[PDB]
Amino acid sequence: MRVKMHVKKGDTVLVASGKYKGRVGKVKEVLPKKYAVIVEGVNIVKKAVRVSPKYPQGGFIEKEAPLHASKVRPICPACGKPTRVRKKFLENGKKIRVCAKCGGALD
Amino acid sequence: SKVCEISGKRPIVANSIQRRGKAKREGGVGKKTTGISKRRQYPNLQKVRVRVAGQEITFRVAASHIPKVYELVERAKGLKLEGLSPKEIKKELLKLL
Amino acid sequence: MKLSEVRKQLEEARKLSPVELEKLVREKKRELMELRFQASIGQLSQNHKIRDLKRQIARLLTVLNEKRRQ
Amino acid sequence: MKTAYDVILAPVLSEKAYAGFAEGKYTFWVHPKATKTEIKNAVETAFKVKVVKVNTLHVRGKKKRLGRYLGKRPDRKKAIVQVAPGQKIEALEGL
RNA sequence: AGCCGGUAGCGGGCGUGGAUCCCUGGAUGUCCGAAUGGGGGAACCCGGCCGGCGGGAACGCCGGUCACCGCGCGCGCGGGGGGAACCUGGGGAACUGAAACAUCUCAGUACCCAGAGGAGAGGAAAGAGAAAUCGACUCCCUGAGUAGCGGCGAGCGAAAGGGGACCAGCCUAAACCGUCCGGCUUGUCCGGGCGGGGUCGUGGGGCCCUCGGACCGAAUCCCCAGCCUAGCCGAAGCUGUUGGGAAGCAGCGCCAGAGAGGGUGAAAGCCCCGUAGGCGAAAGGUGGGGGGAUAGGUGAGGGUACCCGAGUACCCCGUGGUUCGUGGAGCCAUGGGGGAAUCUGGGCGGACCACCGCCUAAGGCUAAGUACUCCGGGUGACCGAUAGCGCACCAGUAC
RNA sequence: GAAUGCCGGCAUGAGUAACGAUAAAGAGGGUGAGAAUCCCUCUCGCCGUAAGCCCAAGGGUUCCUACGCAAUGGUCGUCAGCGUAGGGUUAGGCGGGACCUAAGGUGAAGCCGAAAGGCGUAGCCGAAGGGCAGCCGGUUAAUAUUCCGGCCCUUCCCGCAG
RNA sequence: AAUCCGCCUCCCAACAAGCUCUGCGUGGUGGGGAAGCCCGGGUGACAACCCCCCGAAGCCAGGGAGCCAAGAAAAGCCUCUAAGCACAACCUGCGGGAACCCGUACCGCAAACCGACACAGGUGGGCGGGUGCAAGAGCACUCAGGCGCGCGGGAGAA
Ligand SMILES: [Mg+2]
Ligand SMILES: [Mg+2]
Ligand SMILES: [Mg+2]
Ligand SMILES: [Mg+2]
Ligand SMILES: [Mg+2]
Ligand SMILES: [Mg+2]
Ligand SMILES: [Mg+2]
Ligand SMILES: [Mg+2]
Ligand SMILES: [Mg+2]
Ligand SMILES: [Mg+2]
Ligand SMILES: [Mg+2]
Ligand SMILES: [Mg+2]
Ligand SMILES: [Mg+2]
Ligand SMILES: [Mg+2]
Ligand SMILES: [Mg+2]
Ligand SMILES: [Mg+2]
Ligand SMILES: [Mg+2]
Ligand SMILES: [Mg+2]
Ligand SMILES: [Mg+2]
Ligand SMILES: [Mg+2]
Ligand SMILES: [Mg+2]
Ligand SMILES: [Mg+2]
Ligand SMILES: [Mg+2]
Ligand SMILES: [Mg+2]
Ligand SMILES: [Mg+2]
Ligand SMILES: [Mg+2]
Ligand SMILES: [Mg+2]
Ligand SMILES: [Mg+2]
Ligand SMILES: [Mg+2]
Ligand SMILES: [Mg+2]
Ligand SMILES: [Mg+2]
Ligand SMILES: [Mg+2]
Ligand SMILES: [Mg+2]
Ligand SMILES: [Mg+2]
Ligand SMILES: [Mg+2]
Ligand SMILES: [Mg+2]
Ligand SMILES: [Mg+2]
Ligand SMILES: [Mg+2]
Ligand SMILES: [Mg+2]
Ligand SMILES: [Mg+2]
Ligand SMILES: [Mg+2]
Ligand SMILES: [Mg+2]
Ligand SMILES: [Mg+2]
Ligand SMILES: [Mg+2]
Ligand SMILES: [Mg+2]
Ligand SMILES: [Mg+2]
Ligand SMILES: [Mg+2]
Ligand SMILES: [Mg+2]
Ligand SMILES: [Mg+2]
Ligand SMILES: [Mg+2]
Ligand SMILES: [Mg+2]
Ligand SMILES: [Mg+2]
Ligand SMILES: [Mg+2]
Ligand SMILES: [Mg+2]
Ligand SMILES: [Mg+2]
Ligand SMILES: [Mg+2]
Ligand SMILES: [Mg+2]
Ligand SMILES: [Mg+2]
Ligand SMILES: [Mg+2]
Ligand SMILES: [Mg+2]
Ligand SMILES: [Mg+2]
Ligand SMILES: [Mg+2]
Ligand SMILES: [Mg+2]
Ligand SMILES: [Mg+2]
Ligand SMILES: [Mg+2]
Ligand SMILES: [Mg+2]
Ligand SMILES: [Mg+2]
Ligand SMILES: [Mg+2]
Ligand SMILES: [Mg+2]
Ligand SMILES: [Mg+2]
Ligand SMILES: [Mg+2]
Ligand SMILES: [Mg+2]
Ligand SMILES: [Mg+2]
Ligand SMILES: [Mg+2]
Ligand SMILES: [Mg+2]
Ligand SMILES: [Mg+2]
Ligand SMILES: [Mg+2]
Ligand SMILES: [Mg+2]
Ligand SMILES: [Mg+2]
Ligand SMILES: [Mg+2]
Ligand SMILES: [Mg+2]
Ligand SMILES: [Mg+2]
Ligand SMILES: [Mg+2]
Ligand SMILES: [Mg+2]
Ligand SMILES: [Mg+2]
Ligand SMILES: [Mg+2]
Ligand SMILES: [Mg+2]
Ligand SMILES: [Mg+2]
Ligand SMILES: [Mg+2]
Ligand SMILES: [Mg+2]
Ligand SMILES: [Mg+2]
Ligand SMILES: [Mg+2]
Ligand SMILES: [Mg+2]
Ligand SMILES: [Mg+2]
Ligand SMILES: [Mg+2]
Ligand SMILES: [Mg+2]
Ligand SMILES: [Mg+2]
Ligand SMILES: [Mg+2]
Ligand SMILES: [Mg+2]
Ligand SMILES: [Mg+2]
Ligand SMILES: [Mg+2]
Ligand SMILES: [Mg+2]
Ligand SMILES: [Mg+2]
Ligand SMILES: [Mg+2]
Ligand SMILES: [Mg+2]
Ligand SMILES: [Mg+2]
Ligand SMILES: [Mg+2]
Ligand SMILES: [Mg+2]
Ligand SMILES: [Mg+2]
Ligand SMILES: [Mg+2]
Ligand SMILES: [Mg+2]
Ligand SMILES: [Mg+2]
Ligand SMILES: [Mg+2]
Ligand SMILES: [Mg+2]
Ligand SMILES: [Mg+2]
Ligand SMILES: [Mg+2]
Ligand SMILES: [Mg+2]
Ligand SMILES: [Mg+2]
Ligand SMILES: [Mg+2]
Ligand SMILES: [Mg+2]
Ligand SMILES: [Mg+2]
Ligand SMILES: [Mg+2]
Ligand SMILES: [Mg+2]
Ligand SMILES: [Mg+2]
Ligand SMILES: [Mg+2]
Ligand SMILES: [Mg+2]
Ligand SMILES: [Mg+2]
Ligand SMILES: [Mg+2]
Ligand SMILES: [Mg+2]
Ligand SMILES: [Mg+2]
Ligand SMILES: [Mg+2]
Ligand SMILES: [Mg+2]
Ligand SMILES: [Mg+2]
Ligand SMILES: [Mg+2]
Ligand SMILES: [Mg+2]
Ligand SMILES: [Mg+2]
Ligand SMILES: [Mg+2]
Ligand SMILES: [Mg+2]
Ligand SMILES: [Mg+2]
Ligand SMILES: [Mg+2]
Ligand SMILES: [Mg+2]
Ligand SMILES: [Mg+2]
Ligand SMILES: [Mg+2]
Ligand SMILES: [Mg+2]
Ligand SMILES: [Mg+2]
Ligand SMILES: [Mg+2]
Ligand SMILES: [Mg+2]
Ligand SMILES: [Mg+2]
Ligand SMILES: [Mg+2]
Ligand SMILES: [Mg+2]
Ligand SMILES: [Mg+2]
Ligand SMILES: [Mg+2]
Ligand SMILES: [Mg+2]
Ligand SMILES: [Mg+2]
Ligand SMILES: [Mg+2]
Ligand SMILES: [Mg+2]
Ligand SMILES: [Mg+2]
Ligand SMILES: [Mg+2]
Ligand SMILES: [Mg+2]
Ligand SMILES: [Mg+2]
Ligand SMILES: [Mg+2]
Ligand SMILES: [Mg+2]
Ligand SMILES: [Mg+2]
Ligand SMILES: [Mg+2]
Ligand SMILES: [Mg+2]
Ligand SMILES: [Mg+2]
Ligand SMILES: [Mg+2]
Ligand SMILES: [Mg+2]
Ligand SMILES: [Mg+2]
Ligand SMILES: [Mg+2]
Ligand SMILES: [Mg+2]
Ligand SMILES: [Mg+2]
Ligand SMILES: [Mg+2]
Ligand SMILES: [Mg+2]
Ligand SMILES: [Mg+2]
Ligand SMILES: [Mg+2]
Ligand SMILES: [Mg+2]
Ligand SMILES: [Mg+2]
Ligand SMILES: [Mg+2]
Ligand SMILES: [Mg+2]
Ligand SMILES: [Mg+2]
Ligand SMILES: [Mg+2]
Ligand SMILES: [Mg+2]
Ligand SMILES: [Mg+2]
Ligand SMILES: [Mg+2]
Ligand SMILES: [Mg+2]
Ligand SMILES: [Mg+2]
Ligand SMILES: [Mg+2]
Ligand SMILES: [Mg+2]
Ligand SMILES: [Mg+2]
Ligand SMILES: [Mg+2]
Ligand SMILES: [Mg+2]
Ligand SMILES: [Mg+2]
Ligand SMILES: [Mg+2]
Ligand SMILES: [Mg+2]
Ligand SMILES: [Mg+2]
Ligand SMILES: [Mg+2]
Ligand SMILES: [Mg+2]
Ligand SMILES: [Mg+2]
Ligand SMILES: [Mg+2]
Ligand SMILES: [Mg+2]
Ligand SMILES: [Mg+2]
Ligand SMILES: [Mg+2]
Ligand SMILES: [Mg+2]
Ligand SMILES: [Mg+2]
Ligand SMILES: [Mg+2]
Ligand SMILES: [Mg+2]
Ligand SMILES: [Mg+2]
Ligand SMILES: [Mg+2]
Ligand SMILES: [Mg+2]
Ligand SMILES: [Mg+2]
Ligand SMILES: [Mg+2]
Ligand SMILES: [Mg+2]
Ligand SMILES: [Mg+2]
Ligand SMILES: [Mg+2]
Ligand SMILES: [Mg+2]
Ligand SMILES: [Mg+2]
Ligand SMILES: [Mg+2]
Ligand SMILES: [Mg+2]
Ligand SMILES: [Mg+2]
Ligand SMILES: [Mg+2]
Ligand SMILES: [Mg+2]
Ligand SMILES: [Zn+2]
Repeated sequence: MRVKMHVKKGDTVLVASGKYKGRVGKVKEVLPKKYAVIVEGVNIVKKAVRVSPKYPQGGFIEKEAPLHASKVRPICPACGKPTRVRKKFLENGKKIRVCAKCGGALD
Repeated sequence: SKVCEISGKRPIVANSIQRRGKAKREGGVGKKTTGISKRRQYPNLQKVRVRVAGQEITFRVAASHIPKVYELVERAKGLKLEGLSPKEIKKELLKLL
Repeated sequence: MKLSEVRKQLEEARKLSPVELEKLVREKKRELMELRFQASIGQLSQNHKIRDLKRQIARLLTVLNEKRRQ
Repeated sequence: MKTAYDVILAPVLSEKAYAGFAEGKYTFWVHPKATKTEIKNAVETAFKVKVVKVNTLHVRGKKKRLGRYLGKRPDRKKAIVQVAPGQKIEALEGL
């Protein structure tokens, strides 16, 4: 019915694995269909561009490449630690993501 | 060659069994079957034309149920049949079956 | 169209009479043609407006059918 | 609901169709099932003119392909309407 | 919390004032198709009637309606066509086997047709058949390759009984009574409706006396639980190191009603999707379970001999079914001819007769246990792109 | 490892046969990366009861224009019935339908058949037959009895007069 | 049913005329218009547009004669009347309005149709000029128009 994403634009996440493991950054975009996230200044690649109106002088540009969403862990705005997410039901009675280490909302 | 309108008798399939030889009960060696082939047995259908409520009604009926047509006419005397077409009259007669 | 504008469109529509809905649909189908004509000569950069009007017309006719259905 | 604007789809954009404006002949893409009598009314109520003559012809869609996939463009129908002496359709006068 | 299908792009938009997306219901739904106003070479063409639109009468468009057949007092209801197998009925081969072939086999199979439905058929003894017996029907095991059948060749092949699955029994016809209708040959008349009554084999029922005046309960209807059609919560890991990458190796931990499994840059219980264990429906479907209505259900003797399904039983002729191929050939079915009786009547127990028993024909219905797999799911000492479906891919396509 | 096995791949024959009518070519100029093969001009030959023109079948965009040349074209290709794209088919009078009937087909009534179905006067359907009102010229890259021009005509509706 | 048609009789008429319909000619009017040399178009050009001859298998046509094998139907059309209706209706003239659907490109004896091919095969109807040869749709050449057949260049054996 829908792809389960434990992370969203643009909370702050730890990149827990890969060349950029340990890195922290905001989530620029989420791409459920590839089950992937874009994280700021993480997974940078050199992309060739043609001499064009968009890119006069041409050459290369830098791009953030998607990250498999499982490689990424949200950082708790409360206790400032990387955490798994839990669901909590409010009085509202809406449901929210909350940190597993402490109990703070992640939104 | 068809169906009895009264009884619903219809053609049936039967074998025609050709036999040679002397039956055992007559001291013979026994009966031998020299051929079996399908054929049909027909009801003995005939036309019965009958006057009912001033209109001519005809039934196609196996001879066995010829007297049945008359029973229907007799029982028909309690029916409002005047003015009706032969088809409707027939339908009414058959209803009484 | 914005969700809020859709909500409002249906509210106002449901207050209109069958006769007013017909007149309105007629005018919106006229505007649709005008949009088609513009898109045809490459003078409609806001091409999303075509789909929008089409769905408005559908919403209008849906309510028209609502009114007449009882 | 059926309106004149369901009948008249688009103007025909071509050097042949433009050549007609001079003598008051305007050429439209119309709904393929639309009648000459129907188109006359539709053009008249849409553009406020008087239609004196209507010519129609069906235009078969061209067969086309993207790589392996053979297909057809939709069939169309076009109408040439003659407006009354001195009248004009400014929408098409355009150009 | 993203989104405007596969699908990026151009050019433009939408979403926490809850979008995209998923489920349910509704709306719209050109034309053809049973196709049904009529015609037709399917997807086109041409009309009647009513109402509307345009200047509109000619012309055209929009809405409504108009086929035929069956049943029921012009109008109502129903029918038509489709569905992978499965089912029942009406018809029904041949190769082949018999080491030739004709009876026989294949086989009541393949196939054609009609019909049915989520099943269908069958079903409440005119049964079985030897037990002083059993007790509707269906289905599985068995009985049993027995009994038998058979150019007594090739081959074919039961049933009772026993063990199980399921379990359920009802409605009529006739006697007699009431009423309405019509026939004409006037009544204690005959006939056709409808209602009451009645439903059985220890025979039952009717009628007439005579004694006696609440419990059962649906297979129908109502409510409900439960289920299906979307979903939701869900424990516990960090560091170093090699490496493009760790989940490998090392150190120190932790969860476990969860160590099924799939992912993540390599080999991860603790990163992700999940798993164990739990949670969930406003709407529609289902509801065989629970609750409740309703229909229906019910004595005893005594006398009377009124009734107890007709072109039927029964006999003969022709044939089918059964294990039974004419055989001593019954039973069940019936195309032809003849042709009864109402319980002191009738059918059966393998010619026939006697005795002794069994059973109640010629009206109808009836869940469940059984079959199948288009569809959804689960699982393989199943396949892994010449395999596995003909198709992993835009295939019943190209050709 | 064999089944003239099956599917696929690739060899041999072999730079071989052949390149599809013996109507036939030559030169100059142009285009272009490239020219016997495309365009233009001159010369030559071939058809001319056709190898020319028009119509009906059938085919279905092959038409016109621009841009192309990997494949298709029996060579070549700058060309093309090929690739991409845009354009192009205009009717009261032409053809068919809103008219008729032919064989035949269907089929009220009706008849027959195990089922499916077979027939069947009328009616209906059925044409390249009957019937019915447009000729000449001009115009487009591409349609023309259709657009335009001139001169004619038909039916239906309504009205007026007789 | 009929005043129509058929049959009988009488009276005028009759290779006549008349009435009607078609073909061809003319006809207000609208068009077209060559070679040639000029870059499909301009000019030629104010183009001319006349006479004679030949002449259809086509037209008048539903013509004529002969023959035996004896040669569709139905509608349109006309006439007759029936219900009806005779303020209607139909007929003639005139006027205004109205006049829908589908086809129309292109190939079409062929490289676009049937033959697996741009295939020496097959494909129904019409036009098919001129000169000469007795005629002709034959034959030879040639007009208009269309082509040289989608591998070539050499060589000069069997
Ligand atoms: Mg979720
Ligand atoms: Mg890691
Ligand atoms: Mg680190
Ligand atoms: Mg919520
Ligand atoms: Mg016999
Ligand atoms: Mg004997
Ligand atoms: Mg003896
Ligand atoms: Mg024998
Ligand atoms: Mg007879
Ligand atoms: Mg008789
Ligand atoms: Mg008999
Ligand atoms: Mg008899
Ligand atoms: Mg919406
Ligand atoms: Mg609509
Ligand atoms: Mg032009
Ligand atoms: Mg209109
Ligand atoms: Mg047209
Ligand atoms: Mg398309
Ligand atoms: Mg898209
Ligand atoms: Mg963009
Ligand atoms: Mg909500
Ligand atoms: Mg829906
Ligand atoms: Mg439509
Ligand atoms: Mg339809
Ligand atoms: Mg129809
Ligand atoms: Mg029909
Ligand atoms: Mg009307
Ligand atoms: Mg108007
Ligand atoms: Mg009108
Ligand atoms: Mg209509
Ligand atoms: Mg209609
Ligand atoms: Mg049927
Ligand atoms: Mg059915
Ligand atoms: Mg059977
Ligand atoms: Mg049957
Ligand atoms: Mg049979
Ligand atoms: Mg069968
Ligand atoms: Mg046979
Ligand atoms: Mg045999
Ligand atoms: Mg065999
Ligand atoms: Mg065998
Ligand atoms: Mg054998
Ligand atoms: Mg044999
Ligand atoms: Mg043998
Ligand atoms: Mg033999
Ligand atoms: Mg045999
Ligand atoms: Mg058999
Ligand atoms: Mg089978
Ligand atoms: Mg069926
Ligand atoms: Mg079941
Ligand atoms: Mg049943
Ligand atoms: Mg019983
Ligand atoms: Mg034993
Ligand atoms: Mg057998
Ligand atoms: Mg048993
Ligand atoms: Mg048992
Ligand atoms: Mg069980
Ligand atoms: Mg029981
Ligand atoms: Mg009476
Ligand atoms: Mg009686
Ligand atoms: Mg009585
Ligand atoms: Mg009575
Ligand atoms: Mg008794
Ligand atoms: Mg019951
Ligand atoms: Mg979870
Ligand atoms: Mg977890
Ligand atoms: Mg490595
Ligand atoms: Mg490293
Ligand atoms: Mg690590
Ligand atoms: Mg470890
Ligand atoms: Mg487990
Ligand atoms: Mg595992
Ligand atoms: Mg795993
Ligand atoms: Mg491991
Ligand atoms: Mg492993
Ligand atoms: Mg794992
Ligand atoms: Mg569970
Ligand atoms: Mg669960
Ligand atoms: Mg009782
Ligand atoms: Mg008693
Ligand atoms: Mg008695
Ligand atoms: Mg009985
Ligand atoms: Mg009876
Ligand atoms: Mg017998
Ligand atoms: Mg037998
Ligand atoms: Mg027998
Ligand atoms: Mg014997
Ligand atoms: Mg026997
Ligand atoms: Mg006996
Ligand atoms: Mg018998
Ligand atoms: Mg009999
Ligand atoms: Mg007895
Ligand atoms: Mg007796
Ligand atoms: Mg008996
Ligand atoms: Mg007997
Ligand atoms: Mg017995
Ligand atoms: Mg005995
Ligand atoms: Mg006895
Ligand atoms: Mg018994
Ligand atoms: Mg039954
Ligand atoms: Mg039950
Ligand atoms: Mg059942
Ligand atoms: Mg069952
Ligand atoms: Mg099953
Ligand atoms: Mg499955
Ligand atoms: Mg394997
Ligand atoms: Mg595997
Ligand atoms: Mg493969
Ligand atoms: Mg395969
Ligand atoms: Mg492989
Ligand atoms: Mg396969
Ligand atoms: Mg599949
Ligand atoms: Mg395959
Ligand atoms: Mg395949
Ligand atoms: Mg394919
Ligand atoms: Mg070997
Ligand atoms: Mg070989
Ligand atoms: Mg070989
Ligand atoms: Mg060999
Ligand atoms: Mg081989
Ligand atoms: Mg091999
Ligand atoms: Mg092979
Ligand atoms: Mg090979
Ligand atoms: Mg080699
Ligand atoms: Mg080779
Ligand atoms: Mg060589
Ligand atoms: Mg050689
Ligand atoms: Mg050689
Ligand atoms: Mg050679
Ligand atoms: Mg040759
Ligand atoms: Mg050659
Ligand atoms: Mg040159
Ligand atoms: Mg040159
Ligand atoms: Mg060249
Ligand atoms: Mg070249
Ligand atoms: Mg050239
Ligand atoms: Mg020549
Ligand atoms: Mg000549
Ligand atoms: Mg054509
Ligand atoms: Mg073709
Ligand atoms: Mg093409
Ligand atoms: Mg063209
Ligand atoms: Mg083209
Ligand atoms: Mg061309
Ligand atoms: Mg070019
Ligand atoms: Mg090429
Ligand atoms: Mg090339
Ligand atoms: Mg090339
Ligand atoms: Mg290319
Ligand atoms: Mg090639
Ligand atoms: Mg080539
Ligand atoms: Mg070739
Ligand atoms: Mg070039
Ligand atoms: Mg070409
Ligand atoms: Mg092209
Ligand atoms: Mg163009
Ligand atoms: Mg015209
Ligand atoms: Mg016509
Ligand atoms: Mg009409
Ligand atoms: Mg017609
Ligand atoms: Mg007709
Ligand atoms: Mg009939
Ligand atoms: Mg027929
Ligand atoms: Mg006929
Ligand atoms: Mg007709
Ligand atoms: Mg016709
Ligand atoms: Mg015709
Ligand atoms: Mg004709
Ligand atoms: Mg005509
Ligand atoms: Mg004319
Ligand atoms: Mg042309
Ligand atoms: Mg053109
Ligand atoms: Mg004109
Ligand atoms: Mg008058
Ligand atoms: Mg008379
Ligand atoms: Mg007279
Ligand atoms: Mg007269
Ligand atoms: Mg003239
Ligand atoms: Mg004249
Ligand atoms: Mg002049
Ligand atoms: Mg000139
Ligand atoms: Mg000139
Ligand atoms: Mg001049
Ligand atoms: Mg001059
Ligand atoms: Mg002069
Ligand atoms: Mg001649
Ligand atoms: Mg003559
Ligand atoms: Mg003769
Ligand atoms: Mg006729
Ligand atoms: Mg007629
Ligand atoms: Mg009168
Ligand atoms: Mg008159
Ligand atoms: Mg007029
Ligand atoms: Mg029409
Ligand atoms: Mg058209
Ligand atoms: Mg054309
Ligand atoms: Mg043409
Ligand atoms: Mg042409
Ligand atoms: Mg050609
Ligand atoms: Mg041509
Ligand atoms: Mg030829
Ligand atoms: Mg020809
Ligand atoms: Mg040609
Ligand atoms: Mg071809
Ligand atoms: Mg060809
Ligand atoms: Mg060639
Ligand atoms: Mg050829
Ligand atoms: Mg020929
Ligand atoms: Mg000529
Ligand atoms: Mg001559
Ligand atoms: Mg000569
Ligand atoms: Mg000569
Ligand atoms: Mg000549
Ligand atoms: Mg000759
Ligand atoms: Mg010649
Ligand atoms: Mg010659
Ligand atoms: Mg000449
Ligand atoms: Mg020439
Ligand atoms: Mg040549
Ligand atoms: Mg050649
Ligand atoms: Mg050449
Ligand atoms: Mg040489
Ligand atoms: Zn926290």
